[PDB]
Amino acid sequence: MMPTPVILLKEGTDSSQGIPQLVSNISACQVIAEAVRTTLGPRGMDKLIVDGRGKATISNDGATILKLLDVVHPAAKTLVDIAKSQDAEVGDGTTSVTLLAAEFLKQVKPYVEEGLHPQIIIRAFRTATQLAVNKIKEIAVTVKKADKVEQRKLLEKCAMTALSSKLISQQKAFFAKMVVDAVMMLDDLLQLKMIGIKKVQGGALEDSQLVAGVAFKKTFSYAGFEMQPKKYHNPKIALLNVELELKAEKDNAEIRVHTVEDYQAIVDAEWNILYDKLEKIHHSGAKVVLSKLPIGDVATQYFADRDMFCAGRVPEEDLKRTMMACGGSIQTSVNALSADVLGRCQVFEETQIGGERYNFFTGCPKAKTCTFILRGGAEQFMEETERSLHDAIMIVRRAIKNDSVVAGGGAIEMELSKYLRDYSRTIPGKQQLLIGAYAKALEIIPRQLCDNAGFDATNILNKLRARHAQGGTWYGVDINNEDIADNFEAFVWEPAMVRINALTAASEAACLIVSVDETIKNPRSTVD
Amino acid sequence: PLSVFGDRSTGETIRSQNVMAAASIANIVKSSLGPVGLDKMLVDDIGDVTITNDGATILKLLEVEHPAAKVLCELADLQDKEVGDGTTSVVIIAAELLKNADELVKQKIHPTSVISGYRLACKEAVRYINENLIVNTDELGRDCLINAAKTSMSSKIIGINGDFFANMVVDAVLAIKYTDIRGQPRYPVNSVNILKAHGRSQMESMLISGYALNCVVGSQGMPKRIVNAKIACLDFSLQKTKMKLGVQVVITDPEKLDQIRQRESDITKERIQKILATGANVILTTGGIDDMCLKYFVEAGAMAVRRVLKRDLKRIAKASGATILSTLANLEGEETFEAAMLGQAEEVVQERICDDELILIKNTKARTSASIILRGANDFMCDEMERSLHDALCVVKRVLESKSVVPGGGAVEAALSIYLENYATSMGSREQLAIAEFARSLLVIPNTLAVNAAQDSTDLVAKLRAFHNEAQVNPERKNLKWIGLDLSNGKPRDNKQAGVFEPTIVKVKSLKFATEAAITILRIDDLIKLHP
Amino acid sequence: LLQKGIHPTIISESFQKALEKGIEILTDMSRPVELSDRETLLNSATTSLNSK
Amino acid sequence: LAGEGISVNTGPKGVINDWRRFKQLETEQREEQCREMERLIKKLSMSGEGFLDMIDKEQKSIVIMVHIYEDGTEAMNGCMICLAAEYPAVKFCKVKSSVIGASSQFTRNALPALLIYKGGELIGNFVRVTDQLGDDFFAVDLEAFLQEFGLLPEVLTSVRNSASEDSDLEID
Amino acid sequence: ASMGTLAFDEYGRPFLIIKDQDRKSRLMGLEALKSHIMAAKAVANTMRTSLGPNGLDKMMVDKDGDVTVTNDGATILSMMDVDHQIAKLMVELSKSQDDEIGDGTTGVVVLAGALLEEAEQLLDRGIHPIRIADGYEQAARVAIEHLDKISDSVLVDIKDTEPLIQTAKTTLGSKVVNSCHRQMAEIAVNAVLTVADMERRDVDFELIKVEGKVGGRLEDTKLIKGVIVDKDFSHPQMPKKVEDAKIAILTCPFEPPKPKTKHKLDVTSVEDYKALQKYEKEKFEEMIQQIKETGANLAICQWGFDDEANHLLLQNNLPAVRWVGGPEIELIAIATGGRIVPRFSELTAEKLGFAGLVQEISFGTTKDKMLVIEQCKNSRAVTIFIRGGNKMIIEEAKRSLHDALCVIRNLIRDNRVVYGGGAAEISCALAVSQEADKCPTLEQYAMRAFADALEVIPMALSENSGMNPIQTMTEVRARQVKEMNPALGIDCLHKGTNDMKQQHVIETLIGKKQQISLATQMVRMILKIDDIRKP
Ligand SMILES: Nc1ncnc2c1ncn2[C@@H]1O[C@H](COP(=O)(O)OP(=O)(O)O)[C@@H](O)[C@H]1O
Ligand SMILES: Nc1ncnc2c1ncn2[C@@H]1O[C@H](COP(=O)(O)OP(=O)(O)O)[C@@H](O)[C@H]1O
Ligand SMILES: Nc1ncnc2c1ncn2[C@@H]1O[C@H](COP(=O)(O)OP(=O)(O)O)[C@@H](O)[C@H]1O
Ligand SMILES: [Mg+2]
Ligand SMILES: [Mg+2]
Ligand SMILES: [Mg+2]
Repeated sequence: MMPTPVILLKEGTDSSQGIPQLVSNISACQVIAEAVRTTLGPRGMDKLIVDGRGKATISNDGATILKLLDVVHPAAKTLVDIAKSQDAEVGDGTTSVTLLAAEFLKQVKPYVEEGLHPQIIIRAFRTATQLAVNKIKEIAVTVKKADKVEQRKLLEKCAMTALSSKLISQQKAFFAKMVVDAVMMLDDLLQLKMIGIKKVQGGALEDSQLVAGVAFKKTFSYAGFEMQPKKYHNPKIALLNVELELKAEKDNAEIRVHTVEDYQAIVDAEWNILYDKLEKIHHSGAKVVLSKLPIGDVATQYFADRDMFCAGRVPEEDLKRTMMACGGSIQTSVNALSADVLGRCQVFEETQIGGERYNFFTGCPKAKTCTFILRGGAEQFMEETERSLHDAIMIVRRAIKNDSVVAGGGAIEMELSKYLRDYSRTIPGKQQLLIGAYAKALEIIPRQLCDNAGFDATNILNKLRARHAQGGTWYGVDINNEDIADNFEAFVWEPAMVRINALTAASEAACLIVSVDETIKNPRSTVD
Repeated sequence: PLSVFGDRSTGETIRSQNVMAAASIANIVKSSLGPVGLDKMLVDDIGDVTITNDGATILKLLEVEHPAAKVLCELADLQDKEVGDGTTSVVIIAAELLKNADELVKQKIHPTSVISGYRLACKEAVRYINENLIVNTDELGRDCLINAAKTSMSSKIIGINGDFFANMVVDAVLAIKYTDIRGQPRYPVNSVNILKAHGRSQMESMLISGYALNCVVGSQGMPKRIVNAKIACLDFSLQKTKMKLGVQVVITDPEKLDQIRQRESDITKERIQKILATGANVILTTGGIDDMCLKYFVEAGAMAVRRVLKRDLKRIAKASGATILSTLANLEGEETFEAAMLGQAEEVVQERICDDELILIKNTKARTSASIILRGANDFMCDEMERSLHDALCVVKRVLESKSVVPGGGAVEAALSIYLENYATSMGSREQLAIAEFARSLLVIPNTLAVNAAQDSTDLVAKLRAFHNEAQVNPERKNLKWIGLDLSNGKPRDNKQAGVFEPTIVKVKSLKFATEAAITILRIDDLIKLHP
Repeated sequence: LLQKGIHPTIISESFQKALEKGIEILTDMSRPVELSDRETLLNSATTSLNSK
Repeated sequence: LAGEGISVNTGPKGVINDWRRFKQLETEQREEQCREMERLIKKLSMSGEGFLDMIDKEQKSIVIMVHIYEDGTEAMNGCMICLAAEYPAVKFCKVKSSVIGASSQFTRNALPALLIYKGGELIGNFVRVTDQLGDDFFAVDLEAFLQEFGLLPEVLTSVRNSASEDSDLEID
Repeated sequence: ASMGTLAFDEYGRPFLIIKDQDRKSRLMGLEALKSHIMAAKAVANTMRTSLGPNGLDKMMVDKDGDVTVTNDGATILSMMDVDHQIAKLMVELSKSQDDEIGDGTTGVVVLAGALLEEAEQLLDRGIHPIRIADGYEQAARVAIEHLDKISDSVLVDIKDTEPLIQTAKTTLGSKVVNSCHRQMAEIAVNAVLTVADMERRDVDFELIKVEGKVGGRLEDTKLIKGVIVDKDFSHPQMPKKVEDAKIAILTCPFEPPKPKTKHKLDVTSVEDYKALQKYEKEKFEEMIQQIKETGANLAICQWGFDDEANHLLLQNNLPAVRWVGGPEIELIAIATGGRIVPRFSELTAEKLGFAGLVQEISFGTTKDKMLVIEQCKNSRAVTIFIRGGNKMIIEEAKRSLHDALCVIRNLIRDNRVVYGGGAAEISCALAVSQEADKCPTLEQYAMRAFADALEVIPMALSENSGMNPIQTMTEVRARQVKEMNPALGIDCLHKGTNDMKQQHVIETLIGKKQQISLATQMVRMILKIDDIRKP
C-alpha cells in the first residue's frame, strides 16, 4: 500500500476485512456472553457495576447487566440489542438469548476458519430455527379446559419458575402468589402502569404487601394538615385536577380600579372565588380530596374545619390508579361534582411504613389496579426486587395471553437438540455438519446450569442425552438433588413463547453477525 | 492481601491468554504451508529486508513477548535443529492441540486427564505410523530421493526448478557420503559449502565437483590457475617474526643490531623455503601473509591465500588428503615439512562470478567433496534459495540415514485422525475425549493446505477422511493409505504413486515436540508478572 | 482464637502440646521400611513425582 | 501539635505497592536525567528509552557516537553517512533533541552535537563544532579531525558466504 | 485479576469491546467474595466497640470540620466517608434498621459482619455461597420462631408506665444521658403516651418537637405539655407573662389587604387621596377591633405586621407575636384547641385557643428570648426542651431521645418484649443448634455458622465490659441449658446477677426480629454478588 498523496477515504479510517475480522467478531460475542454467563439458573449470582458517578447497580437480569456495560464493539452490540428485544417482547430469557447466540457463533467458528461460505451457515441456521420453533409449538403442553383452579396453579408455577433465580427466590411462593393476584385484577389490557410498585426502605421481604387498591406517599402537607382526621370508614373521594389556593385569576389578567370600595370588593371577590370552590367541594359530599395541582394552606385549613382529608401535588399516575380503583373521574372543574364522578373505597387511612407516611385506599371491590409496597435493607435491594417482580409479572401476562407451557431446566433444549440431530442425520452432509453444530450449541443452557450449580457438567449432559434418546421429553437438570429429573412433574414450567422468542432472536443475531464481512470505522468528529 | 508487586492472572483468564498467544503465532505462519503457500517479507527497523517461507526463520526474526509464544518459537527452532524440515507444521499442530485441550478444560475436564490422553494419543500415533504408514526406500531407488527433494523444495523459491535442484541436492549429498565405525553410512551435511552470487538465472547454479572458497589470492603476481595442485594447509601466520612477551631484546654491543634485524625476517624466509622445497603449489593459511612472503610465493609461481576460514580449511584438508599444520615442529625439535602433508587436487582456479572472483579447488583426490554456487536475481532471492537448499539437503540426509518415508499431502494426518478416533473408544472414560481432540487437531494440516489452495476445504477433507476410513475398515483396501491431496487440482490423489514423500522422522519428531509443548503450556493455570 | 479473647501465649503452648501429640500419633501410624525393599522406594519416588 | 515521634510503623509496609511503583518511575526518570546531565553544564558551560537502552547495551570495546539535531546539519549528516560507509564496524546514529528533551540553551546555541560514547562514558563531547570545523567541510576533514585525537578506529566478497558441528570426516 | 481482559486479537488487529476497558477493573468469583467479606468484617469490627452500656463513642468529623460525638450506629455510618460498595451496603442496612425500628442500628452491622466472617470459612471448605445463604435463611426463620416463643408481653396502659420506663431505660443505658437516665426515660415515655392514637394506631413523631438550647444542665431537660417557640412579643413593652390566655391564631399579616391578581389602583384627585388614607387607617382600626371583639388575650400571626398594627395591639392590651413558623402555628393550634383562621372577618370566639400560661423565657446573658405555651386543657402535642453544657451533648441527647421515643412507639405497635443483654440471642443460638442436629448434614454447617454469628453480640458485650468473652459466654450458655431460663445474659454492669428479668433489661421483640431479618437479607445479597466492575 502506497501513501498516494490524494487519498480516497478520510485520514484515520480503520478497515477490517476477511475471515480474521469475522473471527474477532465471534470472539467479542463470546466475551460479551461471558459477562452474564454466571447469572443463569437458581444457583446464579448477581453482578455489581459502578458507573462514573459512583452509583452501583446490583442485578441478576441479563438485559440490565448488558445495558450497564458500555459496549462499543459493533458486533458485540448485537447481543445487547437482542437481549433488549427479548426483555421487551417477553421479559424473561435475556440471559439465555446471549448464551445461545454466542454458542452458535462458537460452534460455527471452526467452519468459518476453514473457508466455509457464510451463506451456507445462514441458511442452516434459518432451517434449524424454523424446525426448532415448529417442534416447540408442536410439543408444548396446553390444557383446553379453562378451569380456574388449574389455570391459577399454572400461573403460580410459571411465576415461581421465573422467580427462582433471584435474591427473592427464598420467598418465591409468596411473591408468585402476590404477582398472580395482582395480574388477575387487571381488566383487559394488562397495562404495566396499572400495577404500582412502591419501594420503602427497612423491613424484611415478608413484610412487603400487595394493596387491593392504591397507595402513595404523603406529598408535602401544608400547615393545619395534622388537624385533619386520618381514617374514614366509607369516604367519598374527589379526584380533581384543580389548584385550590389564593392566586391571580390569570397570568395576563390585570385589575384596574379607582375606588377603595372597588378595592375591598376585589379582595372579597378573590376570597369568595376560593371559598366558592371549597364550598362546592364540601357539598359534593366528598371526605377525601386529591389534586394534581397544589392545595394551599387556606384550603387545607378549610378542609380541616370540615373534618376532611386533603392531599395536593399527587402524581398523575397515582391519581390514575386511584380513579381506576375507587371508580371515579378526574375533574378539572368543580362546578359539576356529581355523585358518579366521586371515588369510593371501604377504608382510607394514613399509616407509617418504615419512617414514611403512606395513604391507603383499601376495600375497593371493583378495583382494576394494584400497589406493591416492597421492603428491604437497601435501595438496590428494592431495585432488584422490583426487577424480579417485573420479570414475574411479564411472564404471568404472557401466560394469560396463551397458556402454552414447556418444561424448564434445559429439558426443552435437550428435546430440541435430539430432534435436530435426528433431522440432520438425514440430509446430504454439507448442511448436516452445521445443523449438528446448532443442536450441540443448544446444549449450552443445561451445561451452564450445571457449571453454576457446581455439578459435573459432562456426566449430567450424558445422562440427559441418554434419557432423551431412549424416551422422555421433560427430563432436565435438578439442582437440589445433584441429578436429573422430570421437570414437568417438578413444576419447572416456562411459557413456550419465551423459548420461541429466545431461539428466533439468537438465530437472527447469529445470522446478522455471520453475514458481515468488512468493518469500517470513520474517524470521530468533534471529539471534545 | 498477597502484597506482591506485580500483576496476577488465574483460572480461565491465563489459559485463554496462552491459547490466544499460541493461536496468534500459528496464524502468523499458517499462510506459508504447502506448495500453494506464499512467502513473507520481514523488514527490520533499519530497513533490512528478508523474504522467506521457512517458519523457523520467520519466528526467529520476529520479536515475541508472551512466554507461550516464546515456547512455540523455540519449539520451531528445536524442530529445525533436530530435523531441518516441518518447522511450520509442528507449530501449527502444537497450537491446534493447545486450543482443543483448552476447549476440553473449559468443558470442566481436568487438565491432567487431557495430558494423559494426549500422551496416549501421541504414543499410539507414533506406533501406527511406524507399523502401517512407512514405505521402505530400498525398492524405490534414486527416484525416492529425487521425489523427497522435490517435495521438500515445494512451497519454496526453487519449486518449479525442482527437476534440476533435486538432482543437484542428491548429487551433492551422495558426494559427501562417508562411512564410519560399525558400518553406518553417515552423510555430514553442512560440509556442502553453499556460495551465493547474484547475476544469471537459477538454472545456471553450479554444483562444484570439489570445493569453493569465498576468497582470492593475496597478490596479483601469483598465477590464478594451477593444474597439478599440491595443497599445503597451514594454521599459522606467515609474517615477520616477533618475540613473545617474555623475550626482550637488549643491545649492549651495537654491531649486532643488523644481524638481529636480518634474522628477524630470515626466520620466516627459511620457513617459506622449507615449505616450498617440497613442491607445494597452493598454500592456504588461516592467518595473514605480509608483503615479503607474498613476493616469495610469487617468485616460485605458487598460490597463496590468507585469512582462510577454519572450517573451510578443515574441509579442504579432509577432502584433498592434506593435514593442517599449526607449526613446523617435528618430534626431534627441528623445523621440517615433508611431502606427506601435501594434499592433491586435479585443478585449482580463480573463477570470476559476477564481477567478483572465488577460488575453485576442483576434483580433489582421496575424497569427494561438493559445493553449490547459487545464482539469483538479487541478494534476498539468493538467501531464500540458500535456505530452501539447506532444507532439501536436510530432508535428503534424513531419507538416506533412515530408509523409511511416508506419503505427504496430509495423508498421514487423515489416517492418524481416523485411527485415533476409532482407538479412543477402547481405553479410559475421560481420556477418550482427549484422544478424540488429538485426532481432530491432527486434521489442521490438510485443512490449512486446502485453505491456502483456495479450495473447498470441508469437502476435500471429508473425501480424504472417507477414503482413509474405507482403507482402515476394509482389509482389502490397504492401497488407499497413500491417498493424499493434489493441491493443483483440489482432488484426492495417491501421493505415494505421485511421488510425494517425506522422512518418517519428520512426522515423528513433529508429533512428539508438539505434544510436549502442548503439555507444557497446559499445566499453567496461574501467572505472576512482577514489575521490573 | 484471638477474637474469642485468648492471649497469644496460651495459644503457643497449646499448639506445642498439639504438635507433640501429633508427632506421637504420626510415629504410631508409621511402618518400618528396609532399604533392600526396592518396591517401597519405587512407590515413594513415584508418589513424589506424581504431582509434577 | 505534638507527637513528633510519629513512628509510621505499619504504614510503609501496608502501602509499599504504590511507594515502590513511584520509586520505579522516579528511577526510570533518573537514568534519563543522569544520561542527559553528562552533556549539559559539564560541556555546555565550557523515544528517550530507545536512546537509554541503546547506550546501556552493546560492547564496551566498540566506539559508538550519537548526533543531536533539529529540523549546516545536512552537510554533517552526509559526512556522517560517508564515514559510516567507510567504517562499517561503527554504529553511527542520530537522535533529535526534542525527543531527549534537553535544555533550551542546548537547543538554541548547541545545535551541532558530536557525542561519542565508549563503554558507557563520554570520551568525547564535541558540542557546537561550527567554529572549529566549519560549515561545508567534507567527510575527510571530519575524519582527520576526529582521528587526530585518537578516537576513531584505525577485500570484498561476491555477496555472502556465511550460512550440527560435524564439519567433515572421512574416517572409516 | 484486574484491568478486565486484554487480547488485542490473534491476528494483531485492534480488539476494543467496552469503552475505556483499559481504565476499568474487575474481580471474579471467590476473590470478590473474599474482598467483600473482608470489607464487611472491617466495618463490623469498627462498629462492635460501641455496643452495650460500656460501649465507647465515635467522634465524627465532616468535610467542613464540624465534629459530632455519637454512639448511634446509623448516625456513625451515615457520616462515615466510605468508598467500598459493601461498606455503603452496610451503611444502608444500618439506616434501614434505624428507619424501621429506631434502635439496634449497631447490632445489625455486627451480626452481618459475624455472618459473613463465618461464611468465609464455610466458603474456604468448598460450599456454594447460595447454599450458605439458604442455610442462613433457614436458621433465621428458626431463630425468629424461637424469639416469638420466648417473647413476653407487657402492659402499655397509661395508668401504669413501669414496663415502658424500664424499656426506655434499657434503650438509654448505652447513651451518654445515662446520668439523667430515669428522668430521660420518663420524659420519653410521657411524650410518646401523651401524643398517640390509643387504638394501637400510629404515633406521629411530627407532633413531638425536640428543640435544644445550650446552657443549663442535662437535668434541666423537661417535657412541656404544650409548644415552645423561639419567637418573642413584637413590641418590647408588652407584658412578658399572660395567664388564662385566649389564643387567636391567624395567618393574615396585619397589613391592608392586597389582591393576589396583578392590580393597579388609580388616584385621580385630592379627594381620592384622602379616601385612600382614611381607608388605610380604618382598615387598621377595623382589624384591631375585630381581633379584640372575640375576647382574645393573645394573638399569634405567621407573616408578621407593621408599626401601626403593633402599636394598636400594644394600646389595646393585646400581647402578640409575629413571624411564627407554619409548623409552629399548627402545633400551637393543636395544643391550645383553637382553630387556624385565615382572615380577621372569619375570626370568632369559638375559634380561639386556650393556654393556661404563655411566658417569655430568658437564657442568662445571651439577649435571646423564647416563648413557651403550656398548661393547655387537653394538649395533644408536646415538646421536649433539652439543655446542656455544649451543643455536642445536645445533639447526642436529641438522638438518644429519638431512640427512646422510637422504642416506645414500637412498644405501642406491639407489646411483646424479650430480655436483652445477649440472653435472647444466646437462646436463639441454642435453638438453632438444636434444630441443626436434626437437619441433613449439608445445611448443618450453615446453621451452626449462623449460631456462632448470633453468639458474637454477647461476646462483644462481655469484652466491652472487660470480662473474658469466651468463658463468660460459655458459662451463661451452660446455665441456660441446665436451668431452663432464656433470660440469662451478660452482666455488663456487674450487678452480681445474670438474670435479665430481675435486672429489667427489656428489648422489643420487633427490634430483634427486624435485626435478624435485615442482617440475613443483607448477608444473602453480599454472598450472591460475585462480580465487580468499578471504573
Ligand atoms: N427449579 C429449577 N430447576 C432447574 N432449572 C431451573 C429452575 N428454575 C429455573 N431454571 C432454569 O433457569 C433458566 C432461567 O434463568 P434466569 O437467569 O432466571 O432467566 P433467563 O432465562 O433470563 O436466564 C431457565 O432456562 C430454566 O431452565
Ligand atoms: N507436491 C505436493 N503435493 C501435496 N502436498 C505436498 C506437496 N509438497 C508438499 N506437500 C505437503 O505440504 C506440507 C507443508 O510443507 P512445508 O510447509 O513446505 O514444509 P515446512 O513445514 O518445513 O515449511 C507438507 O506436510 C507436505 O506433506
Ligand atoms: N443494663 C444492661 N445490661 C446488659 N446488657 C445491656 C444493658 N443495657 C443494654 N444492654 C445491651 O447492649 C446492647 C446494645 O444496645 P445499644 O447500644 O443501646 O443499641 P444498639 O443495639 O443499636 O447498639 C443491646 O443489645 C442490649 O442487649
Ligand atoms: Mg428468568
Ligand atoms: Mg518443508
Ligand atoms: Mg440501643
